[PDB]
Amino acid sequence: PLYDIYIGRDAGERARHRAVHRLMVGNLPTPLAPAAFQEARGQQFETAT
Amino acid sequence: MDLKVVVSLSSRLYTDEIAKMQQRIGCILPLASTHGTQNVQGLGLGQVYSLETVPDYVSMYNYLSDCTLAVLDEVSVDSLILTKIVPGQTYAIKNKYQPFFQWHGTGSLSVMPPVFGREHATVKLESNDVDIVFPMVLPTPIAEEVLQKILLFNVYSRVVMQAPGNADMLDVHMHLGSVSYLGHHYELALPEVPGPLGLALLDNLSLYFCIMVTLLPRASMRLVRGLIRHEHHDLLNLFQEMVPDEIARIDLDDLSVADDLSRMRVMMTYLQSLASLFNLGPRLATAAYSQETLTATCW
Amino acid sequence: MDLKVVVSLSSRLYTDEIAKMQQRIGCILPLASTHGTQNVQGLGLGQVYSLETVPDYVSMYNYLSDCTLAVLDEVSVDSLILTKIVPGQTYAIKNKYQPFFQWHGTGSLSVMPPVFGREHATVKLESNDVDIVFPMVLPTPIAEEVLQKILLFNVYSRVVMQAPGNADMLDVHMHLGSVSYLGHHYELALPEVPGPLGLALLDNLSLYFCIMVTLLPRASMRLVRGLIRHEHHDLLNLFQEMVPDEIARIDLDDLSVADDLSRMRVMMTYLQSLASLFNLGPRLATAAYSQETLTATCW
Amino acid sequence: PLNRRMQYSYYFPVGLFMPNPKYTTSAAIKMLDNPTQQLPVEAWIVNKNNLLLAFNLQNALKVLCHPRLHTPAHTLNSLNAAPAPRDRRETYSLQHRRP
Amino acid sequence: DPTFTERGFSKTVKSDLIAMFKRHLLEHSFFLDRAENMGSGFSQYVRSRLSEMVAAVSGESVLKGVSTYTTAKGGEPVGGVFIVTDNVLRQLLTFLGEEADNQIMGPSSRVPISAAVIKLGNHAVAVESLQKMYNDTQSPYPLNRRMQYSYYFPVGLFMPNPKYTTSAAIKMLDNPTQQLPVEAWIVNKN
Amino acid sequence: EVHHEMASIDTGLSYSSTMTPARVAAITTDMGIHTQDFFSVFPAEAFGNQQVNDYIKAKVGAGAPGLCHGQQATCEIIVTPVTADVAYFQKSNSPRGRAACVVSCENYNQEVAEGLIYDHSRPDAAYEYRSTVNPWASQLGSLGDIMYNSSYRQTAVPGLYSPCRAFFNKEELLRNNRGLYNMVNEYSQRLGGHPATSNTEVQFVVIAGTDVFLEQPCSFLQEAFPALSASSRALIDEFMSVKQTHAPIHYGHYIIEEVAPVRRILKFGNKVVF
Amino acid sequence: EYRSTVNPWASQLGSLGDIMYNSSYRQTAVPGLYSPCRAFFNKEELLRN
Amino acid sequence: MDVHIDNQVLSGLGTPLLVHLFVPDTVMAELCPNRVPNCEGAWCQTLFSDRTGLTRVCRVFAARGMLPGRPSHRGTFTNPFHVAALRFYDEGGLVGELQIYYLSLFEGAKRALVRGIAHIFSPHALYVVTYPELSILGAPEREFRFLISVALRISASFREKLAMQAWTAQQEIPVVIPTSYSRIYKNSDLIREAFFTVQTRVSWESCWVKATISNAPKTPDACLWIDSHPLYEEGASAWGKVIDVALGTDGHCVHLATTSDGQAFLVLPGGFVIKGQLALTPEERGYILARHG
Amino acid sequence: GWRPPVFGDFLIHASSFNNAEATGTPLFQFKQSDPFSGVDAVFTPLSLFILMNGLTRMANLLYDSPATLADLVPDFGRLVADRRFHNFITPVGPLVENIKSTYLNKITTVVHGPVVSKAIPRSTVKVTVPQEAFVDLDAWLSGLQPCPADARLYVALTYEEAGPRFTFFQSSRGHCQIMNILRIYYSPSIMHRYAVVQPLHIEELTFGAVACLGTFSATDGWRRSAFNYRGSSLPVVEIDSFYSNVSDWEVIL
Repeated sequence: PLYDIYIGRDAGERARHRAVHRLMVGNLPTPLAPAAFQEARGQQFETAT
Repeated sequence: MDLKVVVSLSSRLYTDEIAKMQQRIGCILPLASTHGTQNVQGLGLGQVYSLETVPDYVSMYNYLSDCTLAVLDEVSVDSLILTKIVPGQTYAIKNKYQPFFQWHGTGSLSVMPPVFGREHATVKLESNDVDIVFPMVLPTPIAEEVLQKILLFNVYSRVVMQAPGNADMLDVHMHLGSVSYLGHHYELALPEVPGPLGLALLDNLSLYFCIMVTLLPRASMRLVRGLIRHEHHDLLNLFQEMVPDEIARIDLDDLSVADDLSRMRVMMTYLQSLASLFNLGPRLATAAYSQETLTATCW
Repeated sequence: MDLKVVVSLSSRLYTDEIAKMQQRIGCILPLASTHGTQNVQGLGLGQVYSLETVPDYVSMYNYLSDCTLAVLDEVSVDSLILTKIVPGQTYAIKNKYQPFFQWHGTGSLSVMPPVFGREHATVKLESNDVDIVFPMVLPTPIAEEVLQKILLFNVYSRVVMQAPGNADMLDVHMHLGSVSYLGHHYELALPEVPGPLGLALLDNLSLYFCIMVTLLPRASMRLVRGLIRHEHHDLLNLFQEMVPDEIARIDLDDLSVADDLSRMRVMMTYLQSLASLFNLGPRLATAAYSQETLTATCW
Repeated sequence: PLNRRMQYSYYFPVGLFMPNPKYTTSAAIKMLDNPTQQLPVEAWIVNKNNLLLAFNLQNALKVLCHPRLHTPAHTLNSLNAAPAPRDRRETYSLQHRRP
Repeated sequence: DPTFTERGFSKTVKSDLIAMFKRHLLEHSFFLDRAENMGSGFSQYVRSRLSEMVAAVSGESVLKGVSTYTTAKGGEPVGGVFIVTDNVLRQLLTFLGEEADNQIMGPSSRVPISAAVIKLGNHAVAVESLQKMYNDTQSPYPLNRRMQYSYYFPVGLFMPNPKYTTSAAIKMLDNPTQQLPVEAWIVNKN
Repeated sequence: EVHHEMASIDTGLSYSSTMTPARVAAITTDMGIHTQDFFSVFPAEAFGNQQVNDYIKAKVGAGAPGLCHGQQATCEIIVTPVTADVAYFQKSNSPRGRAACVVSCENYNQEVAEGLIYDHSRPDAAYEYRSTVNPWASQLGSLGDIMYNSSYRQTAVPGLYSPCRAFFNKEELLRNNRGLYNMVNEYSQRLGGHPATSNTEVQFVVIAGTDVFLEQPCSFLQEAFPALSASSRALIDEFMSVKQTHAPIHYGHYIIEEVAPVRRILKFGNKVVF
Repeated sequence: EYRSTVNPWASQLGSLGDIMYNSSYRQTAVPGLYSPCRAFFNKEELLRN
Repeated sequence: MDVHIDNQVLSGLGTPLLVHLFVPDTVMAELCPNRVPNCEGAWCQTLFSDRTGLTRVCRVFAARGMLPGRPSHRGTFTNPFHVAALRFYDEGGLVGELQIYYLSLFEGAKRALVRGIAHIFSPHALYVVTYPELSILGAPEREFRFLISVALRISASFREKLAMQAWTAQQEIPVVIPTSYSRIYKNSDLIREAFFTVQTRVSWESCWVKATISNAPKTPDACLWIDSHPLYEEGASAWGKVIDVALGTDGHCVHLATTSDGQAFLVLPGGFVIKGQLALTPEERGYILARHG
Repeated sequence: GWRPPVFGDFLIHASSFNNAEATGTPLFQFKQSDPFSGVDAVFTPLSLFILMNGLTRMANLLYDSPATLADLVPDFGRLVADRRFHNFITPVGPLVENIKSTYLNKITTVVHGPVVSKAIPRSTVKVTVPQEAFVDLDAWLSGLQPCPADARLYVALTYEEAGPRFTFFQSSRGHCQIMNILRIYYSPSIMHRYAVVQPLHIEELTFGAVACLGTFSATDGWRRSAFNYRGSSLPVVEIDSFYSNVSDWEVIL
């Protein structure tokens, strides 16, 4: 969930996967959390603050 | 006063296995706990020595010291019948092992992990998916010889590292590799990496060696420095007319009774400790032996 | 249970021999055969320690560690009636050795071969033309110190034979002649001469100790430099300062690469054979000693 | 020995989201909250002795605050130690190229 | 019940015993009063309750062979004694009929004790009412126990601001977002 | 010591004895909430800064003196994306998001069964249209795989039971592959699957089993049964009020009615749902 | 399990409900006028079990 | 910090002078790809140019450190114009050689006593500790030019072998061509790029360098040491792979394979193989024997 | 079932040994120089804590004044300089019989064998040591380690900067590694001793000495009794089925 993993092209040796951190909640993919979830989370944030 | 343990097998083993296990009758193996009924995994030594893991011998000495040892008495298709070892009782014993050393009358015996050959001492049980691993019992001098060899190998495989190959071709494989005996030469299994456990033992050795080097007497060094040049002997054949200049640099002060007496006294107090840092194995005193039977009376 | 066994003599004993044995009833013997009844040559320690050939000490040590010990119970005209010693049973001792040596309650008896004169230690049997030689028994710290003083005396005597000026014999005699244990003062005479030839009891332990003490710092610096890692025990580092500097300065490149394995291996063999010696062979404890009755309840 | 102990496994979800067309079946409940924006953040569980209990994010953090979530090294190792990975054609941004 | 106590006493078992204390305390106290609402369950419930009570008492005596009192018809022995009050006795004789030979011969020095008998499950049990003779000394009957159990109720709490409801009927018009209770109502003994 | 030995043989070929659950005497483990802490499971790992790790350990992570309800149940948590359907959780299904039945596929074919368990090019046997509900747990190398697979972690302290261990272990799933008569025999003849202990506080893994009797069917079927779950007080109050007409799904709030083989009487105040 | 105490002034040592109904008072009137909450707030009679 | 007094009681009494150096992880990012393993086995050696050549090999243990009160030094702790080289390994497949230089050190040793210095070979900032007990341009270039001379000779040797064989080709490895294109016989595009990259590839750990250094006669005669750098520079090139072939099958690989006897093989995509010959004077053997062994 | 244990008889003067002491504490004997037929000068560990300097309150309530004890061991300050005091503390075993006399006192212990009394057909006893100044070295560093048959009680006597102190250690693994684990245990106290090592010469370097008292019946554990003296409230570990086999003092550093 937290990271994103990809594959680079292989040069001379078979390439190994690489992971980079998403750092923010909105960097989730839209299939996993849609825009409706985001605006509802925003309204809940506003009520909490 | 009654020593008897039966081990209940989970599932029946084949005839091929029961044949070789009945061939193995009368031999020592270690057991995990003192109960009448034991699980089969604690019965085998193979728990401490898996195939996949790196071989670690001194930890197997640690394992074999704790595990109360038993003698296989009857092999049945669901049952392994063992008697055990009270330290103060006398029972017969048999020797039938593949790296084979003929035993001597009134020569003490020691128990060791099977350093020599993986397949030779062990039998796997694929019907119950384990391996029974017989330990190695040896007469004490060649046992201490193998122990010294394994400790010096755990040093020198660290020492060689990479850079001199001329160290690698002789050091790793000549003294450390082969165990000689009368008319015989037997190989040792060498760990690909010198692993754990032995190094804490080397730490304690280094502690004793530094404390002993604090207290050394000079007059004995004088005896060495005089005899290596003025005379020649068989004990001194390691030392030619050359002396290590080390003993010349330690050899500048005069001699005195009062200092060497106390130095010798403290070295007497510290050489008593090395027997327990050296021994590490259970001792069995042999009182009778039957060469025709390969059946001794240990103690 | 009943373990008293009799040796049968070939010829009739004379009266002087009878009274000499009646002097030394309750003392210890080496017993070559586990079964008692067999010829007279077994019970003597004369095969190892003889008037004829100069004895090396480690031969007697290896002989005493193996063979069992027995206690005389009765002497009759054609028979010697002995009692075997087995651990787990209580026995009686009288200290009819010659050199009186005080036995305290709960002390540690140790059995060591005699360094005194032969006429003091043995009985000759002119009747059966054999020799019976009695192993000495002495308390454990006193026996430690006896070995200390005779070893240091051998070193000083061999040095003064090498170089007369460096060693003063009066300073040797004043210190090593006296042995003090618990307010009891015993003066023990040292070996009479080392001579050009192989000397009476020592010179083997001395040379083994000497090769050991010279190899110890050279081996130790190599080991300490070899050991260094993460997981090593921390106290080693604290003792790295403890070594004297000139011992620390030695480079490993001088001694050749395979000779490292030679010096280390030889030093380890000498250490391991040497350390168990100073535990002082066979050992026992005594519950209660009686001075006026001169009787020790041992086990 | 007839008194056997039968052992089961239960599970329940919490923190879920309903999609955009939102519908109610029951006519009894009249909550004040706007139905579009509302989102459940907690669960209620009936205990054995019929005491109502709350499962919440805060109680759930004793697993959510551990390094085994965050570090990728074992995921990476289990991913690349396989014979064939995905077709390696992906090339874009992956590392910055300095001018 | 040896099922609960077979593993010895432990923290969890003691806790489950306390929980079942609470359950049986709420559910199966005043069983004869709750027998009114059951209707068609007149006999079977009372039979199960009294048989469970007889089952609770252990049947093992260490002396192992004590001679027994017997019914006037003989044979099977007397197992227990129920002590009741008068109205309870009359109601138990209404629900459980079939009175056997009352005249129980079991005590020795043969005498017609008249210990009203009922047959419960396997065993003959005598049922006795001693209220009359304690009334004739004008002293209160010691089976009329008095129970003291405590009550508690809250007043003045706040409902949290996401207000919800279930009942469609009620219209308080207090503009419910700002309403708060300041008093409570209790239903009397009468 | 007096020794006495007996012999037993089975006469007819097929089964001549059958055991059956009849009447529940007690529920010993409560169904309450007790999340298992991972600072006890992995005490050796740490974050970078000592201060930050000390803060995180102090705020959340922090024997029991007494308990009133019974033996606590260890709760384990699997992360899951928020678009997971309700209807996967209402019916008996594995937490992984894929069916885990190894009985159906062909015998002694590790690659075929591992294809069903671990390939996602083909959908799971529970639902054709979707492949998986939460790919953060089902796929190899995902967070559920890291979290609860046995012998990949290798640094967990033994002696702490894990409910998801029975569901995520590749070995214990692979053992079911054989013929079903072997499963029927091995079910009652042998114990195993690492069942939890009885009559302790914190529900450890079993070792002795001296006179301790387990029968676990969920290891064979490879599913877990859903419990009563309510998103708010409103739905649980209505469900306690009316059984039949209650909404399973409200506008944004949901309720899962408990599907358990032991139907349990639920009592709130004076209203009873059973 | 998630909460410690519903009413913090009722539970704690030295707290208000404690000081109202512990055995810590002695200035109070003789044994008459029985207190119900006495049965809930003693230390000794509680630890009797 | 303990490593300094450990050396001074064991190795500092074998070697006269020591300069105690601490390396940040950013400097470590130069050598090691995608790994942060602890640096125990790291071998520091000296190497001095234009007078004579020698190396002395020693381990100073490295541990990550929080002990600087300054936040900036958070990280790992372990005739001027010349080189020092640190050879770093672990149990796995990772070998790196780092080059520290002087005149960062003698100026840097000027007063937690710490000072920042710069790398010349792989420019970053390093930090030097000072304990209370305490011709430019040709000098780096040599390890470059020496090796690159070898490449030129090897490349010329390939041409001579092509001059043996009437200047076309022969296939020594059974690799099926990817397809029978008409637009494939412009493979002159490929071979040119060989002489592009082989001359622009120079590193101390080339394949033929390890082929020069042989422990045994028989097992190196039975073993091949290969390296494949990709075409045209996409990515990181691999050196020193052992063969105790697939390289010819997949594209983007101008495979190069050297035997211990100095015989080389340039393999193109499509399995075309050209044999090459090596020429090493005893000076070159002395240099490679000095550094590599 | 084994052979009856070899008892030892001892005559102590009654002023250096309390009658109140429980049956089963182990006793330690000291060797006098010129006369030793008269006063045996046996010590108990609570007396040893007074001769070496809420255990301290009980050790001062039982034993008052110390200079008789200082007379019995006059050279204690010379022995701690040379590390020779461990060469005189011999182990003797747990207590069985205490025949009461005014000037003398008759102590009967068990040198070797299973601990027991002698009057009736061999009623057994137990051996007790206090839980403070007692360290279980099995819970100190804690697949699954095997369960051995038999457990050993060792004794160590250690010269720290605040004088010498004794400890009793209970383990079950082996004699060849209890030394190494005991060095690992006494590592930090060793780290506190080498402040003033460098002026002092070679004889001081010894840190302590280890003996092996005996093998008690393992796989059981111990219990926690107390002392029933007037003010005591003193917790004491007790162990049954004890078999005494006092060993030699093996040096640790």
